[PDB]
Amino acid sequence: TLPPAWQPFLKDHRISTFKNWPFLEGCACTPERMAEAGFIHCPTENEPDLAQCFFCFKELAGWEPDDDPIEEHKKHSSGCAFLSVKKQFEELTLGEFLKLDRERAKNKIAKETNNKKKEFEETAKKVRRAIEQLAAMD
Amino acid sequence: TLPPAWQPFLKDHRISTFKNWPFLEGCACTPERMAEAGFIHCPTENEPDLAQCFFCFKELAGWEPDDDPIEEHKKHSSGCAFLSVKKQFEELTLGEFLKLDRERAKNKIAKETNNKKKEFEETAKKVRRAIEQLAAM
Ligand SMILES: [Zn+2]
Ligand SMILES: [Zn+2]
Repeated sequence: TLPPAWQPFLKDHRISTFKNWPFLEGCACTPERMAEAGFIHCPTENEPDLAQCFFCFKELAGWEPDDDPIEEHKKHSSGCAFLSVKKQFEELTLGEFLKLDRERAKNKIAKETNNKKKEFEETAKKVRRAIEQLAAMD
Repeated sequence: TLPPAWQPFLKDHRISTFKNWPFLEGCACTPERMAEAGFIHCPTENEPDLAQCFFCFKELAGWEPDDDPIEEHKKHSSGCAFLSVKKQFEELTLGEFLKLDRERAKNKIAKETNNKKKEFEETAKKVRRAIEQLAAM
């Protein structure tokens, strides 16, 4: 078997992350198809259909039965390298594989960074408003 | 950033295991050379030059400066699959790699087994002698 950190590169693992996925036989966005497109299922109490690309970290919910996950991935995250990987996992060279895993580690940092920015800016607006209000109480 | 279990497949890791190795520049069995041939350094108080193939688990000590580790590996463990791997690590496919790692896992078991056999036979010798000594009476 393989290290936990790398399991998501495996289609079978990705599929196994969907336990109560609602869209099964009859639907375009099945687990096989969500997984082939790179998604993991990471449902919340608030969004029980939330999926994430394991590679670029894009999150999507609001899935409908006729939705094609490849098309949707390609719409919301056109830059994602995974969409270029033509080869099956075992046909990859370790060099190719390690190269992918560095891009994924960069994409993860970028996601954490872009989050911290947003939270920072929300905080900064509160503090600015609070000080503005006090200068005004005048 | 690779899993501890798999590091020994990397030449630079293998070299790093040689800290107190006596045969350095000028010698045929340097760390670069020991490492290229598959060896890790696993010295004991009793055998400070003990080296082991990471892949087939063969152990060798009694190293001399003109010794070529590939030639020694071939001589004592001719069956070892690692001696066939012509490609650099990164040029391997994951399939090829996973295939190698299963063979290594089998080799390890076989060695644990060949150890347990030897310990068993040593214990049996002791018991035999003990019964012999008493029966002399
Ligand atoms: Zn993606
Ligand atoms: Zn060997």
